[PDB]
Amino acid sequence: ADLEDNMETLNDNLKVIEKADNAAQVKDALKKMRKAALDAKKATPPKLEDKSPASPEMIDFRVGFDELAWEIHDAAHLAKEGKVKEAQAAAEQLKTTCNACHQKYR
Amino acid sequence: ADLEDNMETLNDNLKVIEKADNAAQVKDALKKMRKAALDAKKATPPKLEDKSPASPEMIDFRVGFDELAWEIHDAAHLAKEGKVKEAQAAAEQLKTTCNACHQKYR
Amino acid sequence: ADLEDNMETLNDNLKVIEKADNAAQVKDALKKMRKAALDAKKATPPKLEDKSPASPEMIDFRVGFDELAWEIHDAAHLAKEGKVKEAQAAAEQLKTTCNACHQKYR
Ligand code: HEC
Ligand code: HEC
Ligand code: HEC
Ligand SMILES: [Ca+2]
Ligand SMILES: [Ca+2]
Ligand SMILES: [Ca+2]
Ligand SMILES: [Ca+2]
Ligand SMILES: [Cl-]
Ligand SMILES: [Cl-]
Ligand SMILES: [Cl-]
Ligand SMILES: [Cl-]
Ligand SMILES: [Mn+2]
Repeated sequence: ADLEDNMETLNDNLKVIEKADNAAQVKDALKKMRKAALDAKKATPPKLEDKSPASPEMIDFRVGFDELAWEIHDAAHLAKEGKVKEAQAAAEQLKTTCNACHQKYR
Repeated sequence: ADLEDNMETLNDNLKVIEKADNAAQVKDALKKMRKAALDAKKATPPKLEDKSPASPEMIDFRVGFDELAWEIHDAAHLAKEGKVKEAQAAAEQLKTTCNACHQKYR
Repeated sequence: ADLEDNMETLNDNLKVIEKADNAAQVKDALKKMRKAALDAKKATPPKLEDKSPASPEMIDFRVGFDELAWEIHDAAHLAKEGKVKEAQAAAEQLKTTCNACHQKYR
């Protein structure tokens, strides 16, 4: 899907994790985030439309989602062993990676 | 940033507000809107390129962003109080200011 | 193409028209606008996903692209007969149809 759609998937499930009840809600929301972050790697963001497709900015953009997907996965590990509160805290820390990419390319 | 990017920022965050679930998002989206409104005030829109830079039309254009910035601020205050629906109602009334300027200078 | 992609096409080519220097560039810009308008007619905009597929709002949306396509046609005519200044002038009144649909459905 489109880049804005994948971002809405990231944003909406991050809030689900904030409010979540049990590990299953967290784990399901985190798996949807990981799919969206990988799908986002296929996109060219408007601010980099004019750059060459393998420019250092475009590489920085794409690897930002590898970084995000791995941090998502670390939080999902906490949830799958049942450390729901720690999973939620790890998910809140994802905002730093979100915000780092945004201040460059959003 | 260019007028066009500022307008994308305004439209994109308005849509984020319309779908938002908590006050924190609405607040952060409104703050990005206020930045882009003030930055857009520096631009000369294509329709007014051949008029004096201090023409009544250019003053009207620039004051429209003061108005938009203050209206955004009113909605931000509702979001800061946690009143999600009220801040969403106020953000939706922003369209009247968006529309009014477009009718003249789009 | 999805709705937003066709909108970017409409917007980019209207800007090309505003600053064109030959009737062949205009002619080319208008027909990519026509294709994007007709392709956009196939979409359901997010704010009307809640209405029936042939609701009065969905009809109003689709027929808006017919009115767009016919105004684009009038512009392409003026351009094909060398009036160029009148073509750009016709492309400028396109904007009222852009604005009208956005005010209801964006
Ligand atoms: C780069 C590596 C990014 C990472 C990591 C995240 N986001 Fe993002 N985001 C990015 C861009 C380039 C854009 C602009 C897209 C456009 O076409 O305008 C965005 C946008 C958003 C949005 C707005 C979506 C919309 O409908 O307009 C949201 C709500 C958003 N981003 C949230 C978000 C979250 C919660 C992230 C981490 C969990 C995250 N993003 C990561 C670039 C990047
Ligand atoms: C004048 C005082 C304006 C106000 C208030 C708002 N907008 Fe605007 N907009 C204005 C102009 C002169 C233009 C054309 C220049 C341009 O950027 O193309 C626009 C255009 C837009 C667009 C498309 C622009 C693009 O991407 O190139 C959008 C999506 C848009 N405007 C949205 C928008 C919203 C949601 C507003 C209120 C929150 C708003 N604009 C206010 C002038 C003015
Ligand atoms: C209805 C009949 C429309 C007409 C005619 C035009 N547009 Fe449009 N546009 C429409 C909708 C419902 C939407 C929202 C789509 C969404 O998924 O949110 C849009 C959006 C745009 C945008 C994108 C703004 C953004 O996402 O940042 C642009 C730049 C835009 N529209 C421009 C545009 C122009 C230049 C038009 C006339 C030539 C025009 N639109 C007509 C619906 C309709
Ligand atoms: Ca979108
Ligand atoms: Ca965008
Ligand atoms: Ca958008
Ligand atoms: Ca798209
Ligand atoms: Cl001044
Ligand atoms: Cl001033
Ligand atoms: Cl504010
Ligand atoms: Cl809008
Ligand atoms: Mn105040």
